[PDB]
Amino acid sequence: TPISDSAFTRTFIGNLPAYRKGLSPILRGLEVGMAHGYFLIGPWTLLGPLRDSEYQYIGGLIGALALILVATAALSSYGLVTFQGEQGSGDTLQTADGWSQFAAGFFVGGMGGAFVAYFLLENLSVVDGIFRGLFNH
Amino acid sequence: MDGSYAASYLPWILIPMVGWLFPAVTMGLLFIHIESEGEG
Amino acid sequence: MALSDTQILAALVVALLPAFLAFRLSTELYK
Amino acid sequence: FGLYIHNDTMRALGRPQDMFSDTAIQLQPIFAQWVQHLHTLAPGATAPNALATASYAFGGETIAVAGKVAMMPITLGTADFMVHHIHAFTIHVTALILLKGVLYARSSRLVPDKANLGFRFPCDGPGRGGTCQVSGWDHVFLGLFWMYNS
Amino acid sequence: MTELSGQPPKFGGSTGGLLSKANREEKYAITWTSASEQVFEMPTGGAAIMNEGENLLYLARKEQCLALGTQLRTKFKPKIQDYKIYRVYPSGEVQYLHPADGVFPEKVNEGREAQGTKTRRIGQNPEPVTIKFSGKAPYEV
Amino acid sequence: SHSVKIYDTCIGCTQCVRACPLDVLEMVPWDGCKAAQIASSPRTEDCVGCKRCETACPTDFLSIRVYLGAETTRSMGLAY
Amino acid sequence: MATKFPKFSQDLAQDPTTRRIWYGIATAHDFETHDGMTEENLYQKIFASHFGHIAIIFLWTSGTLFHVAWQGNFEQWIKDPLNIRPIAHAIWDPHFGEGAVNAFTQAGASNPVNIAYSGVYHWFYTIGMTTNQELYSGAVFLLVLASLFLFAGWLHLQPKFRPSLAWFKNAESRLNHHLAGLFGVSSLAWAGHLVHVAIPEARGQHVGWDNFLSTPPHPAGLMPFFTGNWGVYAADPDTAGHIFGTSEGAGTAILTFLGGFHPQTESLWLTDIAHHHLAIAVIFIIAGHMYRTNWGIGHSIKEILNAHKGPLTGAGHTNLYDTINNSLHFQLGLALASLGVITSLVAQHMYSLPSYAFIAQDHTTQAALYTHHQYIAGFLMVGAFAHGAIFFVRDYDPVANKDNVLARMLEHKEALISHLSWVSLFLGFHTLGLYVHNDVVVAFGTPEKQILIEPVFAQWIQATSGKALYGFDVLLSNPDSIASTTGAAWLPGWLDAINSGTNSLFLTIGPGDFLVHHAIALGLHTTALILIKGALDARGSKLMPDKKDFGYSFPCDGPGRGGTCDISAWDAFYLAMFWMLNTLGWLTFYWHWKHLGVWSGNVAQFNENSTYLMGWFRDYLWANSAQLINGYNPYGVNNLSVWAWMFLFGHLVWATGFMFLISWRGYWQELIETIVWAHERTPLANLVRWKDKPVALSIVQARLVGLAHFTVGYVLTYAAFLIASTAGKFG
Ligand code: CLA
Ligand SMILES: CCCCCCCCCCCCCCCC(=O)OC[C@H](COP(=O)(O)OC[C@@H](O)CO)OC(=O)CCCCCCCCCCCCCCC
Ligand SMILES: CC1=C(/C=C/C(C)=C\C=C\C(C)=C/C=C/C=C(C)/C=C/C=C(C)/C=C/C2=C(C)C(=O)CCC2(C)C)C(C)(C)CCC1
Ligand SMILES: CC1=C(/C=C/C(C)=C/C=CC(/C)=C/C=C/C=C(C)/C=C/C=C(C)/C=C/C2=C(C)CCCC2(C)C)C(C)(C)CCC1
Ligand SMILES: CC1=C(C/C=C(\C)CCC[C@H](C)CCC[C@H](C)CCCC(C)C)C(=O)c2ccccc2C1=O
Ligand code: SF4
Ligand code: SF4
Ligand SMILES: [Ca+2]
Ligand SMILES: [Ca+2]
Repeated sequence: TPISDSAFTRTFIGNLPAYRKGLSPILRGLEVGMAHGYFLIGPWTLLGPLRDSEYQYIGGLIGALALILVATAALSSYGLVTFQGEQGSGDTLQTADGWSQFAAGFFVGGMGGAFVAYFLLENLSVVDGIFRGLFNH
Repeated sequence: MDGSYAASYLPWILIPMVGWLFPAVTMGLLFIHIESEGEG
Repeated sequence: MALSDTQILAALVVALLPAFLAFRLSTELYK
Repeated sequence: FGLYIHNDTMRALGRPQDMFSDTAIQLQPIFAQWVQHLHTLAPGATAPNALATASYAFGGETIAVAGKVAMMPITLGTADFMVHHIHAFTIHVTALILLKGVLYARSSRLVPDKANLGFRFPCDGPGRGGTCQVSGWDHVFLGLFWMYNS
Repeated sequence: MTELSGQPPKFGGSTGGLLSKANREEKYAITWTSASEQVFEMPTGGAAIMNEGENLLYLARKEQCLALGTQLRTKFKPKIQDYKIYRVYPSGEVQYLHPADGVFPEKVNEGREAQGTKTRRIGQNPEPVTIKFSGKAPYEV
Repeated sequence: SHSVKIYDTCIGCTQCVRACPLDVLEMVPWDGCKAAQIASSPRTEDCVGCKRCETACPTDFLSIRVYLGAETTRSMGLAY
Repeated sequence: MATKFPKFSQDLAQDPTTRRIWYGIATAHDFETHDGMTEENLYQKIFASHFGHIAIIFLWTSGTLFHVAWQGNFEQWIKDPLNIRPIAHAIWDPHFGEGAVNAFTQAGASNPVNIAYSGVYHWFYTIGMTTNQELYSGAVFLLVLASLFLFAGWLHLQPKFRPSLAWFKNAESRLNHHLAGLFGVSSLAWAGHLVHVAIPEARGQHVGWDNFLSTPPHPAGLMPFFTGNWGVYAADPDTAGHIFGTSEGAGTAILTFLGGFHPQTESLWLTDIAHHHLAIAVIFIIAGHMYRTNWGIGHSIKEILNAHKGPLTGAGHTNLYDTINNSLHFQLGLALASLGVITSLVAQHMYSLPSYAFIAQDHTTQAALYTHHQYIAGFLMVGAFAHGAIFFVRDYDPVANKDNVLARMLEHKEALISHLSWVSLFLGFHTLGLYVHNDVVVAFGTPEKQILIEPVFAQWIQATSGKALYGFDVLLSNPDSIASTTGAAWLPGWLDAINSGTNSLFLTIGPGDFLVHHAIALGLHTTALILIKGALDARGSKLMPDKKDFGYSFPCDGPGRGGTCDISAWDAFYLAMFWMLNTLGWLTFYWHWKHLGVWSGNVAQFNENSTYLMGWFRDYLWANSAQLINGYNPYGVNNLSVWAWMFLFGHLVWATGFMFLISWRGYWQELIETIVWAHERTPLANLVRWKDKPVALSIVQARLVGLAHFTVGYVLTYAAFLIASTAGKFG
């Protein structure tokens, strides 16, 4: 079927770590993390518990830093139970500590990306214009 | 006012703790016992 | 009168004992 | 359905500004209201010969006989959007059941010789972990409940 | 056993076949000769066309192979009784399964051992109070 | 794996083997019935426990018994 | 393939699927089925489990004390126990908003708090504990006792301290120690505590661990105990004008027997309770000297059993000693039965003869405790039957118990089950017919045709104890019976307590009580029928004469022979659970509605509507739900909001059980295989391989999970109704 295998899909299915050509277990989940906390901020941008307060761009950050932590355990703690130790012979995702480092994208990755995404939203740059009420001139 | 009882800084830690302690360890224990596996 | 503040802290230190003894009995029952 | 659970828990916690209502996080149905307005403006645009709308539920006047009303515009809001999605969900599950009843009456990874067993049969033994209610007859038996629930 | 000769049946592929575990853990294959080119139903779904002469098809588990075998001899006038079911290992180890001793397990045959045969009635099984605390069941003794 | 036994009440009619869908049961020559044969279960490793044998038994109560046991990948009928 | 879960059963470990987890949990405490488990290690592991469990119970009690002494308004409630609502524990939920915050700041507390409905304030103020420091000291003592028992278990698991198998199989000594010490000495020491602390505390006299060695509980010491005359302890009893906690209207008596109710607290008298414990302590100590030990004199149970034979029972009770002594399931089934009967008795006694001060006036606590104990006993009885089935499956020896009274039960089991079915039909038919007849007759505007049967046989028994509202003039209702002229000290109190139209002591009954009692009789007969056919036909039948070879709990036998679904002795327990829950629903509806009538002074409502079912469906379910469903509204949120949420929650869980109970496995196995294919073909997901091969829940697990969800949604929903509807009209 075209959706399963086509011209663009044949490469894109084979372009993210566990299918990507020659990607190290350090970057084992770059996208798998760069795409997490960035879209987890969406539902917390205009809908959260703290959507109508002064920290509209804070609850989402902390909730993402917690949910990524949950999805990291649900990744590594299982990885160890599907494969023992050392590495494998085919793919570096299916590897033991390789899967323990599959979190290296959740970790560091999201903790910095979801951080900067709202570090740009809480602020608004210092540039404005203010009237004058002195008369002393 | 939340804590009309003595030592109001305990119930806080106690509720989160049980929150991220007992079922976390419980779900992890079954996992760990699934880990031994057996490749033959 | 009501209950003191340090006695609530004395409660956790004493509760350390049943937790520890129950841990011992639990590990002894696993065999 | 999770929307209803969330609304019940919010109204139970005493948090009105966190609900999916017409006075909070609104879930307004834009498409249905738009087609209502389309059917309302029919006699003067896409139906010059038509004098009145097809139904007054889409929008228009309020016809009443004796002391009771006959039909009036049915304003659609959050409480209508949620129940429409509930209906869609229940119908989807019923279709899933009654469809797996036909796409697997012949065989399956569980039972490869199911076609021999016929249409109406209880199972194929407690083996394979449990082969209870695999026939198309059992699937219709299950789909009856979901049609009722929808 | 030595070689699995056979032509793959005419089939446009389906999602009911073997999977990743079925290739890595174990899969099953069945070899048979067809007197002509006809259509047969797939135990995984759909209808396929078996090639004339020796055929070969790989399936997930054994029951699928035996379900196809019980179909081959019953539906077609040139009945296929030479279908041979093999279990394939991840190391290429292929062993014979069905038929066992070249003859169908239905009719009797010389050269078979009595497995699971008991010399009693079911109403003659021992009482569970006599074997408790022992790793044996009333039927295992 | 499941346990399959065959008792001396068996008349050797091959019905339980004609109903078995995994080639678990066979027939060996015996000396108890007119047919001089008794059911056999050499390949218990392929027995899923669908009770198709017991359903196809003619004697007063079963002559072949299936006792479910430690389920494995093959006994669970796993195709995935 | 085997891994290490579980480590006690290789069969469950070798399972390579997800089932390996589930059966690894549901067989945790089934020690008899472990790998190579011997008969001695079994009993020893069970002994250590008993030690740990005693410790667990004491830790729970310690927490109950701690939260009352810490967050509860115990001292305030002592001041005004009839107007100040007790406090259970404080709330620490970071999810509250404004309505719940304004509501739960109740019961005098300055924070959102939960009211107490377990009736422990009344118990603690009736004991004599009047300050939080006494409760705190008791909590510390229990925290030490639990560690004592934990270390006892840990030390007895050691080989040097490991008790022998012959020690566990000692019946003639365990009884003589449990009766004379665990029952006799315990009751005697509790009576001593009641006399030395409770009675002085009731008279303003504080007696604690700092003065009890010097202050006597009576103006005359232990010498008047040695004096053959004992009337000096009857002395001047506490007058009818006595006031609790003060020396007003208080005398010097400690051991009385005047009976009746304390007119103020509407409860029992403390001196009477202490005297009762003293008498029964003497009785239990005497019982503790029956079976022989290391001094020759005494009984041997094995001889007494094997000596009671019969011309119509053959072997009588022969070899029953060696039978029961070796079957732990027999012992557990007897213990659960007796404990459930006495738990139902505790329930059926505390509501009409309350022993705690001012506990009769609080209606929610009293409505909760009774139903609590009744559900407890309703589980205990089903357990007593489920373990008897296991005795028949695993421990019944047909050669040891040959021709005795036990084997004859199996010889005529068809007749037993047949007559149980007959009596259940004879009940159900007519009870349902009369209820439907009353409904049909009331719906047609003709309420003058209801078949209202007068409960004569029970009202007459009430008359045999002093109830004069019916006027049978029999025994205690008749002033000329020789039972009244006995000079009994308890008669004047009992006669006054029984006939006052204010208490729950022998409530006036009518036709509605008669009909609900026959519905209760149906609920008992049918549940017992199911639990008895499951135990008798647990070894075999004509569908499966070899059921003994398949064990207790097994899925089935297959679709052959017509069908074998729900054929094990475990499935009969699974079926009878529903009947126990239905009977405990009927009983609790009865109790709650009649007590609403008694509390509101409107006994007429119950006595005139409980004869037709629409009265229950409307004047009880629909009528008393108004506040319940109004815990949280689009207008506000009150203190019932948590109960209004729990009601729907219980409904949700109860309805969730229906999925597991109606749809069966194969559908779900196919639906799971589809998802397995979906994952193993999804890019960026097949690389997420699973060690545990996911499988659908087994049939046994299916029925178990469905019954568990049913039971949770049955208990929680009715509790959220019973507490909410009670804490509104009277709380
Ligand atoms: C098997 C049927 C059955 C059962 C299980 C019960 C059970 C009960 N009845 Mg009851 N009763 C029955 C039949 C039954 N009754 C019949 C047929 C009548 C006459 C209509 C009554 C009249 C009756 C009265 C007046 C009272 C009870 C009461 C009670 C409760 C207290 C127990 C008791 O009174 O002693 C046991 C009851 C009996 C021994 C009745 C005899 C039942 C026999 C063994 C069955 C055969 C009956 C047969 C048709 C009689 C032939 C009649 C003849 C004229 C032809 C109890 C739960 C009391 C109550 O209401 O509790 C609050 C009460 O006051 N019953
Ligand atoms: C249940 C509510 C009220 C309903 C009506 C009561 C009937 C209940 C249904 C039971 C039918 C009895 C069938 C008898 C079956 C029968 O005929 O057995 C025959 C039996 C003859 O026994 P033997 O003379 O051989 O006795 C020798 C003994 O040593 C036994 O080995 O006669 C009796 O047992 C009579 C007593 C009945 C015992 C059974 C029930 C007893 C009721 C409870 C008694 C409590 C006494 C005080 C104990 C604390
Ligand atoms: C030398 C000796 C004598 C003098 C004895 C003296 C001077 C004192 C003796 C005291 C004795 C012998 C026993 C005292 C026992 C006290 C007990 C056993 C308390 C048990 C409490 C329990 C079990 C738990 C209570 C609970 C608590 C903590 C709560 O707060 C909630 C309620 C409940 C759960 C009930 C004499 C000459 C007289 C006789 C010969 C021996
Ligand atoms: C399964 C089984 C079993 C069984 C169990 C059970 C089921 C038990 C129970 C039981 C019960 C559940 C019982 C009950 C009962 C009843 C009774 C026991 C009664 C009575 C009576 C009396 C004696 C009374 C008297 C009197 C009166 C009338 C009133 C007033 C007072 C007086 C006292 C006078 C076992 C384990 C063994 C074994 C195996 C099998
Ligand atoms: C849904 C369903 C399934 C499928 C159910 C599955 C696959 C279980 C999925 C549930 C997951 C595991 C989440 C459950 C969450 C629980 C609350 C966790 C409890 C576990 C404890 C350790 C806490 C069956 O297998 C089945 C079998 C027979 C009759 C009816 C049914 C049935 O209705
Ligand atoms: S059907 Fe039963 S009795 Fe007949 S041959 Fe087969 S095993 Fe023997
Ligand atoms: S139980 Fe079923 S699979 Fe097993 S031998 Fe019998 S018929 Fe074959
Ligand atoms: Ca908000
Ligand atoms: Ca005191």
